[PDB]
Amino acid sequence: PKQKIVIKVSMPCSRSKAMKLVVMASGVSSVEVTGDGKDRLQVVGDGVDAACLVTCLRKKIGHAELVQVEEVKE
Amino acid sequence: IDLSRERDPNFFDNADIPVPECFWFMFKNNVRQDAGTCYSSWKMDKKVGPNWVHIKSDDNCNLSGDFPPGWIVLGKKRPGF
Repeated sequence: PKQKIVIKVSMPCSRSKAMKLVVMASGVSSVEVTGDGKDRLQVVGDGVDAACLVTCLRKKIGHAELVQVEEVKE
Repeated sequence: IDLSRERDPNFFDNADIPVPECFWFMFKNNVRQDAGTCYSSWKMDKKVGPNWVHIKSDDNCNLSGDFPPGWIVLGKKRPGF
């Protein structure tokens, strides 16, 4: 049931912190920085709660928004 | 728009899952806004400007969906796939 979600996050230093917050969440297997602006977190996992992640990233880092959801093709 | 002139997306192929076969490039009024990866013969949901779009990929990474006016997302097969 694996999922790829991408979350755009305002990360102008803090990227460290955002990545730490995501890689610790339940279900998350990996997080890496992607995108032309190096501001999209590409999050891979099983049972990942996007809403929760977006919410925490807003609280702790700055603006966050979910921009891509793709089921992992096996 | 010639995708042969577009620099690769800033991708990260996670080693724990299959490598996606497509590059996608998003444009507003023909100017590139962002780019990434997606699977061929598949589907994704993507935020395209103000709207969520359900984007289908074919076996050659041709992408289809209901894009908002001004916006497009174009696909191409990655080298060697």
